[PDB]
Amino acid sequence: MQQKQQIMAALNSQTAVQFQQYAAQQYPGNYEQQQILIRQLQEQHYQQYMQQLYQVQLAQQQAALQKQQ
Amino acid sequence: GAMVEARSLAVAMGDTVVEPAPLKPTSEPTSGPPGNNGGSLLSVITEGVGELSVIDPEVAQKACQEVLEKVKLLHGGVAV
Repeated sequence: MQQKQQIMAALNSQTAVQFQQYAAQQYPGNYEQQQILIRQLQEQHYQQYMQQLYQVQLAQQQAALQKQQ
Repeated sequence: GAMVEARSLAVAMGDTVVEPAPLKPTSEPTSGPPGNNGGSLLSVITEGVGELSVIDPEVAQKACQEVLEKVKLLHGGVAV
């Protein structure tokens, strides 16, 4: 389905400047080192995002059920 | 590969009939059934998948916040 790819694009969109500012703070001037750190941030962001999101849609699902299930 | 080929074959009486609308011959070669796969079953990626915000931006805010603060310590706890 490749459904992860659209998520990455969307996550990267709202964190583009954030990851860039931090990468500049750690590796100023070194565009290559900046990109490498941004790549690490992008996947870690997705991992945390997906694990967190799953619990949120689950919380909504449990609230819709209220069946001790 | 977008290849295109055209061929022609004519089988008729030698009376060189021309002008009336030809109809009926429909014989083409076959090697078994034509399958059920369609033809030109290709598509071009336009990558228009994920318009506007196909995500929860608040969940993403918390997620990126934690990643950015935690990775700073992986880099070294000598700067807090």
